[PDB]
Amino acid sequence: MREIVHIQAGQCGNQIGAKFWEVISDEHGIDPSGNYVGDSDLQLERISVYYNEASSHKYVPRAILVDLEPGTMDSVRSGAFGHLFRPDNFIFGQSGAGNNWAKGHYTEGAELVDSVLDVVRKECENCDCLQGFQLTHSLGGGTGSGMGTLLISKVREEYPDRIMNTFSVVPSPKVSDTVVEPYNATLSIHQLVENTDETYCIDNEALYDICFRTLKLATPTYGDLNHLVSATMSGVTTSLRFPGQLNADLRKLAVNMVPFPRLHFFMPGFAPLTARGSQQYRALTVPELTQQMFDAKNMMAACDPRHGRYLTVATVFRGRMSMKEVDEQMLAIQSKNSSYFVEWIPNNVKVAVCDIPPRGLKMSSTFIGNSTAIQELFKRISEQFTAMFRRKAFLHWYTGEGMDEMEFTEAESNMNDLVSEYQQYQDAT
Amino acid sequence: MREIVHIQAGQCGNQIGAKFWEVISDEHGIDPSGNYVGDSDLQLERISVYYNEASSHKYVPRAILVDLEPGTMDSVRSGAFGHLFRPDNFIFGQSGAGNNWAKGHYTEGAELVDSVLDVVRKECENCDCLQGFQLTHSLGGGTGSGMGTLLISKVREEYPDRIMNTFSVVPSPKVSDTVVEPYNATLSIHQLVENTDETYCIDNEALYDICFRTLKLATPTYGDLNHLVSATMSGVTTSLRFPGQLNADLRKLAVNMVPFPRLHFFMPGFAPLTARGSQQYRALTVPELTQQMFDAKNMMAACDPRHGRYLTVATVFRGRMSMKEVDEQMLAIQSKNSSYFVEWIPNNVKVAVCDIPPRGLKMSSTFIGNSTAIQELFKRISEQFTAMFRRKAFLHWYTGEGMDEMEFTEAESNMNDLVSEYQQYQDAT
Amino acid sequence: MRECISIHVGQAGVQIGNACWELYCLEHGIQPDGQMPHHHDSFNTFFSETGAGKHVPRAVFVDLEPTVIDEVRTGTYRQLFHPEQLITGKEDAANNYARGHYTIGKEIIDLVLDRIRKLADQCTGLQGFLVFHSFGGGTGSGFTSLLMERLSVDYGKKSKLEFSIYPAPQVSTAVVEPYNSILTTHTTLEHSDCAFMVDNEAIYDICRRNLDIERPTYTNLNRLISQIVSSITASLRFDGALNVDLTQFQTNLVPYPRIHFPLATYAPVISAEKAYHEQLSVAEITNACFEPANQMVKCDPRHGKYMACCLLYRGDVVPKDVNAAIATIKTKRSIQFVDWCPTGFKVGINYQPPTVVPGGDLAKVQRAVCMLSNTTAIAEAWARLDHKFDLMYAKRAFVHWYVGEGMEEGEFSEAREDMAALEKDYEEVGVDSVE
Ligand SMILES: Nc1nc2c(ncn2[C@@H]2O[C@H](COP(=O)(O)OP(=O)(O)OP(=O)(O)O)[C@@H](O)[C@H]2O)c(=O)[nH]1
Ligand SMILES: Nc1nc2c(ncn2[C@@H]2O[C@H](COP(=O)(O)OP(=O)(O)OP(=O)(O)O)[C@@H](O)[C@H]2O)c(=O)[nH]1
Ligand SMILES: Nc1nc2c(ncn2[C@@H]2O[C@H](COP(=O)(O)OP(=O)(O)OP(=O)(O)O)[C@@H](O)[C@H]2O)c(=O)[nH]1
Ligand SMILES: [Mg+2]
Ligand SMILES: [Mg+2]
Ligand SMILES: [Mg+2]
Repeated sequence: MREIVHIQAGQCGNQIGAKFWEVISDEHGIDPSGNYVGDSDLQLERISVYYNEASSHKYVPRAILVDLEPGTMDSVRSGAFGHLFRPDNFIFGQSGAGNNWAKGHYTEGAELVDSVLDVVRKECENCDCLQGFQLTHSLGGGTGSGMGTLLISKVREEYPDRIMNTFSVVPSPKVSDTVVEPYNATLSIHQLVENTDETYCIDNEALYDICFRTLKLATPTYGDLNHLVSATMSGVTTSLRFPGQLNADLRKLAVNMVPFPRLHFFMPGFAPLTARGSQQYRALTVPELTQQMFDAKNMMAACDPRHGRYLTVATVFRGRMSMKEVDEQMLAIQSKNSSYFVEWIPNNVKVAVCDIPPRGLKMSSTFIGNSTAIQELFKRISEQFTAMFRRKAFLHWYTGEGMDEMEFTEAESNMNDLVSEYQQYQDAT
Repeated sequence: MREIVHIQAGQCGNQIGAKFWEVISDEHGIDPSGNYVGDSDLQLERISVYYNEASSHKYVPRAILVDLEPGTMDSVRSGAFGHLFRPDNFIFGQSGAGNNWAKGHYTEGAELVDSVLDVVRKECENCDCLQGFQLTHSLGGGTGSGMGTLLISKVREEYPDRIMNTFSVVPSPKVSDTVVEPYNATLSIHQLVENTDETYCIDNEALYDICFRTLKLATPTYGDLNHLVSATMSGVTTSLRFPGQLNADLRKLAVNMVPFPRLHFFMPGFAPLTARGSQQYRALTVPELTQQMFDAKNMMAACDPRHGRYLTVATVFRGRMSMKEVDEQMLAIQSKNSSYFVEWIPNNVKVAVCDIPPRGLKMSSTFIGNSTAIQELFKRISEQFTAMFRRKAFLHWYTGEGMDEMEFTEAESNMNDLVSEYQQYQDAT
Repeated sequence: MRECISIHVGQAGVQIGNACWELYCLEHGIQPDGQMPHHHDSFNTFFSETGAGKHVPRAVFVDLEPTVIDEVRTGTYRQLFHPEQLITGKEDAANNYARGHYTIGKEIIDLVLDRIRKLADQCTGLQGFLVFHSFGGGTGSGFTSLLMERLSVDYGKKSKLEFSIYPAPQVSTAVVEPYNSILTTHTTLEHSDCAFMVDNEAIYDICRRNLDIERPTYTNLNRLISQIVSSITASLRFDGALNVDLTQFQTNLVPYPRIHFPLATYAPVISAEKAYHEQLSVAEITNACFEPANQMVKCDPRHGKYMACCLLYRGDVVPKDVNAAIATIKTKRSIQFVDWCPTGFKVGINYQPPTVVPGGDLAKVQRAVCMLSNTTAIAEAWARLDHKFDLMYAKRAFVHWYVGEGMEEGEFSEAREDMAALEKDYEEVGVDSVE
């Protein structure tokens, strides 16, 4: 009931998804072979939302892993946790997009999308009652950004009356992984703003600091970095996967959070984050949980909220608490930190409570804040994209595979408009 | 309830505190591992004042140990009694202040003062009522005096309606540990007399003499020296940690003993002080205890009271007695020694009685006297500072890191004013 | 039927009340937990009756610091008190009058008034308030002056009895006592109907000499004062051949509205071994209580005059030799009364002998005399305490703590001239009147 479709694009999506389906398997008591070995029947109460029933009590995920370059798939197939996926879903192309938008939207986008859309339709018809779509990708790569935009569009005419959540890894200010980031990002964001519902922007170096500073890890690899982002992603969904005292669903989050069609870029955060050695000297209690969430340091996006104002805020608890303690503390937060909240939405705190605590923790929480601190992220990206484009650098290889200058002019004009409306509403009276 | 924050600055504060939390742990029946192993229930009646309740009945002290160099924390962290502090509290820098005021208040202190201040605000949010701050530092070092004053000015801004006590270690008149003492001390006092409520001045040679003749020890190391100052420091606080016939607390002492805003420099003292061998030839009873404290020999500050007059006096008894025997002796002390008391404060004796004896003792006492004889101590220090400053010796390395000539002129101009009023009130009619 | 509520502020009030309420439960034969092992109402005046067999007192324990109330909660008398009435603050006044009357005391005075109103509505024939407050403390002196203002406005004209602890001349535990005592007296001079005074050292001489005790803990001192506290309200809870209720003391011991400062006394107070060698007759306990050395305030009566007196016998007492004993007492020239009071004695007899708690320093006696004297001899103590105040205030010592907590310097001047007026009147009416 209320089934969810999970789509993966680019190298990041497959690596994040590899850690994702690891978390879900432990949550639902699923052996790597694919057979139920747990005890509680509560996990079976709603198992069809993600997994799928099969013969001999086998379970297969509703995931569609697809990427142009094959190199990622041999890793997921040959590696562990590859005995439970559906071999038909393992879609791959022939050559990677090469960090090019054009090769991800016109050249190799044509033949690959037709194949992947077929598996979506078959998966949708198998579904009993569709709830929405989940897409995990990156805005810096070529295949994940370029094709993911194409897939988001092709899905959109097919299911107009549906919602989707895109958990994108937005590029960093400090360190840039690839040289031509702004060309892929600016083009991708223009299309997403047109035809998407909500978007959870996530940074890398911000999660780098969190792992090194708070968890005190000397060598934070991609294994640990992707592990933390999976827990936030599992926390967002678990409201409808598991019963709770004040339940919420993907539809509830979308409407509570998005006041306007063009302002749907969120910023997540998770708590508690404690080291292995320092967990014994801290009291696991709601006061410190909410305090840990509401500081700039424990935030998974590299934008300090102090330069902006929280437009709307969510908080999806887990474990067992009191609504009194939960909402008494939201009062203490609101009264003390009132200078940082937008004046013209009152009571802008949405709270939901579950009952199943996360593994190895008495209780935890997930904070999703639609803030005005993203305006500094888009301003910087637009600045980087502007200077590079005026001198017409790297342009010969987007023009040489389908596009021309009119796409670049209109994408820049739209992005300037969006940051204009974003600021003009923050400074409204 | 009525919690207090304990701050340690410099090497002395860390060394005093390392053995201070030794005596506090025995009083509350705390194993070195951090778990309660005591018997009497009265210990847990007020345990939150110093320790913090945590998961699985573990207790974590409310301490903030900070030094500009890592040479001090290596001992406490690696050594015993280091598995119960919270590692977040173990704040340290990279290079010591180097016995310089500038390198601890202007240049190097500012970098680390933001980290400790943020811990202070985070320190006892769980803590529900602040009673005050307890600071242990030195007036001769660089980090103990330099940034310790920096913390006092900054902390006072955030908690103005609160009282704090600094248990400083005032310099010596016979042997000086560091060559540039008067420059470091005088610059500190000009800032201390403005942002503190009361200061406990303690010497070292006076502690040496007491441990030599009275305790019969020929080679007292720093371990046997700091044990004497811990008991006095624990005696002042234990009024609000344990029940008593006539209770007192930190706020109570400040009212009785600060007649004027600038005259808040006290002189402690402890009794009984008897050797282990010669403990069988004395009868433990109130008669000798009151006589023991009021002689010049058993005084922890090297200033002979006979050259001055007591203004106000404490006697924070412990153990169990009858207040009649207490006031029968305070009457005998007053009548026989009436020449050593100021005329314009009648009945200037404050007495409080507790109900829990110190460890291995039937009864004990703590004497705190806001005597006038301190005026001879500041007279000597201002004499040494004057001789060094006209020659401008050692000064080319104070202006080179932030200061100038005008600052030194005002610090001495204010200090001679303080010794003027400290004596003008003694001779006032 | 007849109701009076007891308020205990400060550590002095709570500690005294722990022993005072320790004695009532023994006079009325109730166990500490409310069960039972003369008796026929009686207990309706102090012990409110719950539907079950348990009785709970009409007490209001209020303090600003929680150190002493927790002793009561965890003490042996834990199931007796009503858990709501034990009101605790967070931190005390730190022997500061300004703190406990302006800043922190104001933030909690509404909570205690709430429980006062709930307790008064539960009763029917309320008469007055018994306040056990000290003088030198912070929450026992400044906070109780606030309660007088709150109680007086709510209840217009009711007797307001106070059992103070007069600061001692030579004994002094606090350093700022002359500042607290002068301030609290000037404000309670108009909202108090009569204030009994007790000196802490005065019992010590009594306990050392008469009791023959070398271990005078605060428990031993507090046990002895509670006997006076109980026996003053002995006629309300017990029948008597000449009953005296709380309203008589207001009109028998208060010749003038300002001069309402009597002092207590108890007799006989003798040990157990000395009990055998004493006959303990009515003619001597009247003489013992009138002796100068048995007074419970460190002021000798010989330097002053007795304005009025009041005796409250109990037990095997005949109203004949009682009449005879006072007859010779008035004749005796050691004690002198004021001219305009030809009769200066009030008597009350009761049929219930006082009881003795187990292990007490006092010995069981079939008779007891409790003497409350309004006298001119207390005027000397006021002048002395006034001398200390003007000495400290001359140099403005300790002033900065008060002015920084919500007072002006002009207020200190008014409290000074007020005590000048009280002291001059205390001797102006005590001197002979011409014609
Ligand atoms: N969080 C996270 N991000 C990653 C990880 N690996 C790569 N990324 C991000 O993903 C981007 C890589 O772009 P992709 O879309 O994966 O490109 P690709 O899959 O190699 O194929 P092409 O687009 O054709 O190059 C980089 O900019 C990284 O910032 C990862 O393991 N975890
Ligand atoms: N009572 C006591 N005093 C000590 C002890 N150790 C050092 N001191 C005093 O502390 C002073 C040393 O200055 P500190 O404040 O420790 O200087 P620091 O912490 O090493 O930092 P720097 O000033 O930069 O060197 C000396 O004058 C000693 O009198 C100790 O173990 N017990
Ligand atoms: N008779 C008697 N007097 C006491 C006792 N305890 C304290 N006192 C008196 O109380 C005076 C001290 O002031 P308190 O009223 O006790 O102070 P407090 O009650 O703690 O309230 P704060 O001043 O705010 O701390 C002393 O001078 C004592 O004479 C007691 O147990 N019995
Ligand atoms: Mg790739
Ligand atoms: Mg050092
Ligand atoms: Mg008190």
